[PDB]
Amino acid sequence: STPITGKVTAVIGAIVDVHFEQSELPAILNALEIKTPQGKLVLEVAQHLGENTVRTIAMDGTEGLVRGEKVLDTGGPISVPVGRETLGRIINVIGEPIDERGPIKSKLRKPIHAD
Amino acid sequence: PPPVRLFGVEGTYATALYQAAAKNSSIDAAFQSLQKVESTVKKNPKLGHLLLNPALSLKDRNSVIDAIVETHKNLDGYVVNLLKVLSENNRLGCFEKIASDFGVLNDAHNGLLKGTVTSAEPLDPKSFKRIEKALSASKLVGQGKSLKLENVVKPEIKGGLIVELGDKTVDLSISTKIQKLNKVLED
Amino acid sequence: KAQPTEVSSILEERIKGVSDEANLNETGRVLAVGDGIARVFGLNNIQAEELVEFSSGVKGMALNLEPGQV
Repeated sequence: STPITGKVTAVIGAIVDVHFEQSELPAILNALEIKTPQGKLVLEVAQHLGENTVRTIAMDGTEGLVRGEKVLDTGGPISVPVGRETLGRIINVIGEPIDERGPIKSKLRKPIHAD
Repeated sequence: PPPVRLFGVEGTYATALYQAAAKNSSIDAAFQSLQKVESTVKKNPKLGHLLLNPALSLKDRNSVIDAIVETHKNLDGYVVNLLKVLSENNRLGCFEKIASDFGVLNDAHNGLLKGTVTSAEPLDPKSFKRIEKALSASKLVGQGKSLKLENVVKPEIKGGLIVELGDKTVDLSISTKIQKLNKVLED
Repeated sequence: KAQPTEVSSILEERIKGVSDEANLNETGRVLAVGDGIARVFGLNNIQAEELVEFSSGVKGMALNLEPGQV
């Protein structure tokens, strides 16, 4: 499979612009990752400003972002684990658990944008 | 210290171009190449004009630029590079406007002080010639610089004539004089 | 003499995936979407409050017929 890469061309406070290459603009409400040396930072696609440029919302601390870091697509929306393995554990919005009780294993992953 | 300011309304691209080429002499060539690219846009009107649309791409604008320069190798030097910037800046649509403005700056460097002799009907040539001479035999033009001159037809005026150039004008026509006669006799 | 025809034949058929099934009498391109509004270039005959249909299958309606965009 191929990845979709993009450049971060504007960090305006807490909103991040990605300039992509052609035929790789993700649809609305599709997550994006960017690998800081601290952790991974999640972004959510909100608008298409034209010119293959997509304006996104942060999901964690948008400090430290150099311009032009290469964001990686993840195709679908933000995924959370479901099922009866999530019980009794503390999950944030991106799904990465923070009770320090290991990762959450489950057969399914789900989007947080359904009809 | 460049001549004839563009100032504001997108002639600054031309301004940059002018001053960047002013220090490297080659302006007439630049001007000629602008004439040639404007003509080869005009002499290929389907998608030479109608492919100056904002909805294309970054890449397709760049390849139109490449398609445009494919017709002629070594397009001057500076005006082939400026297009790339504009292609990347996507200000291509407001482009022949830049051609006209660079033309204005260029023929200002020549000193062609374009004028006008407005009327409500076109006139003989003898009047044209005598006025052009007068305008050339004038303070206005300091000589060493030319003097175009265009008669235009204006129905909104009732006749007469008005001379125009260097944001300096004289109107001895009919409409304004009727106006003034009326105003003074309408008390 | 031949290369103007070559440049025109390239240019009309480099964007032939864009310049055909086209010419904006009843088609357009989605220039910029966001917040449930798409500004679409083209559509040179569309009436105000006329139902457009997209290619992905969701319908829309046009309100601000503007010069450069719809």
